Amino acid sequence: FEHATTVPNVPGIPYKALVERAGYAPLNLEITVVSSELTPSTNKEYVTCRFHTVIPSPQVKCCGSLECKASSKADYTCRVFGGVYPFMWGGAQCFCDSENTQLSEAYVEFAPDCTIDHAVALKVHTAALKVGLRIVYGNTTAHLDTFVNGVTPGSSRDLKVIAGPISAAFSPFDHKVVIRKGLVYNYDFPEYGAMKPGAFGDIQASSLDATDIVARTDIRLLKPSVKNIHVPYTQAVSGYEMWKNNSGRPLQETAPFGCKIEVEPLRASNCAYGHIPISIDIPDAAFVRSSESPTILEVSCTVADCIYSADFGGSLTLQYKADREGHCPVHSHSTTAVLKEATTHVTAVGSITLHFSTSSPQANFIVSLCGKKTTCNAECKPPADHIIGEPHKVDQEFQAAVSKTSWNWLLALFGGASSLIVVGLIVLVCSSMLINTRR
Amino acid sequence: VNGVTPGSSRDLKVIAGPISAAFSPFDHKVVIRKGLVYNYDFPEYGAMK
Amino acid sequence: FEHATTVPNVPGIPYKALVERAGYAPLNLEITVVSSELTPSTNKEYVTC
Amino acid sequence: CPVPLAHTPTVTKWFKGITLHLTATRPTLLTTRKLGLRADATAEWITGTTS
Repeated sequence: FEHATTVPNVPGIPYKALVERAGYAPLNLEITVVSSELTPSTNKEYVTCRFHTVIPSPQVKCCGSLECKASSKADYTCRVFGGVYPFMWGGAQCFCDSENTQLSEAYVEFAPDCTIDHAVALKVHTAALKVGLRIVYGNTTAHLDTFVNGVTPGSSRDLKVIAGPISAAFSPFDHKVVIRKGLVYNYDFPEYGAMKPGAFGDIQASSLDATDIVARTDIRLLKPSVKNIHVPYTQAVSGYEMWKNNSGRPLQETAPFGCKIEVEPLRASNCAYGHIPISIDIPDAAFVRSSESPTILEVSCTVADCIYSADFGGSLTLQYKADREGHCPVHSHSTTAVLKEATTHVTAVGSITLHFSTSSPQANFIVSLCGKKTTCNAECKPPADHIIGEPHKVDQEFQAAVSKTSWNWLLALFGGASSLIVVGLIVLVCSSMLINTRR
Repeated sequence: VNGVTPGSSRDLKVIAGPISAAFSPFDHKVVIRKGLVYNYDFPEYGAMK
Repeated sequence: FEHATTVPNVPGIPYKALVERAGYAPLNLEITVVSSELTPSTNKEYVTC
Repeated sequence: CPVPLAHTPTVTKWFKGITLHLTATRPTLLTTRKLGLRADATAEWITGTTS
């Protein structure tokens, strides 16, 4: 027998479910999202960093011109200049005057430090969610990691757990992303070969050690002017460093849904978004026969003063009549309320008590013990503390957000208006017939 | 072919694109074997059947 | 002068165009896709055998 | 490398809103984001003592 249920994709929340393989007594089930690892499919578009403009010592010729032989070096943009007649510490380095020419050669390579602070550009594709789940069912419990796609059985032990697809698909990464020093930024980096001066990606390569370096930097060289040999040149400020100054805020400080962001590999962790469909073919050896399990002849729900809040601010007490002592399962059949406990040692006759948490101001949640069901009913008061260090353990719905008495009032108002217009209709019809019968 | 990349060669700087169609031969899922390639809905990583 | 023209995206086929600039005699401009390399980005999902 | 830890901000709790009292003699980065459908993320370098 396989049970199935939706589970809130909220890390650390011990969401509970009750299985009802009726040939056996109910069994308590908890589906707890220990962690999530939404991993995007990505590739290294290119590495980038602060380029280093190597200006290899210029080639000089003392009796003729020099060809600007092109090179595969990145942003290779060498120029030949006449009338150079350059000096050096000792003196002039050429024979003639105007007949000498000079070739100034410059290109760019990754600065030595780039090995560490290099911005790996990555394209991002629809991330497949993976979650580490801790599952407990009766005294048996197991922990597992299932990729939430809805097809793979990320089974562990005997649990044939299957998860997904997500109720709502969400990826915190934009179509384009960049990683720096373990920080990560959503950013429309220029594609491979799209280098532009003074901007991110001015220098790029398949990998930092690779020779396949391409660059656009507006590097240009001026005609040598000073008496001493020199190669005055200018360039846009290193686009990587320019972006560094104006990087904005990294995604680790900006991703929604509370996603933590981890690098190596890029992934979103412990993110809390939507619901995870779950099915679990629990080993039926885990059930106990309904006749061998305890069962309760009668039970009633008396709920004490309860607070609706994220924590277990509610408390209730259940009287029971039971055939035999043992450990009955206990669970909430109503989505608006969840109990802290999941099982209770129960005697032949006595009073159980349970701590519970709910978001609805009313307590009309059907608590169940050993499968018997009782409607709890009471007003829960608003919480005295505005903030707590724990997420709300349950969602809320408008059908349950309206309070019992407030709901009664609102419906009484609409009932009044509807009944009044009904009276209008009735009197119109009646008066018409009263007149026309004798007209 | 993005519409920006200057394929500058000698004195000829040139830009090209975008392409008149968003076509691609490769389907979303492909598998390579011995240099052959097949578009095929393979199961994702961690999915084994 | 940034001339602009469409080109039939056909390898080998030599698309011939003519640029017409006020002060100058027209200039023959033949543009040919000698090669093309439609390469999609891809990532290794897994190996199998 | 060691980094300092400014005196933990004294929180104040009120209706759907929290007040952070902060104290750092040197520029310190504060970042806040809602865990909802939208991040509404914001970042601010606080200095001295402020709320």
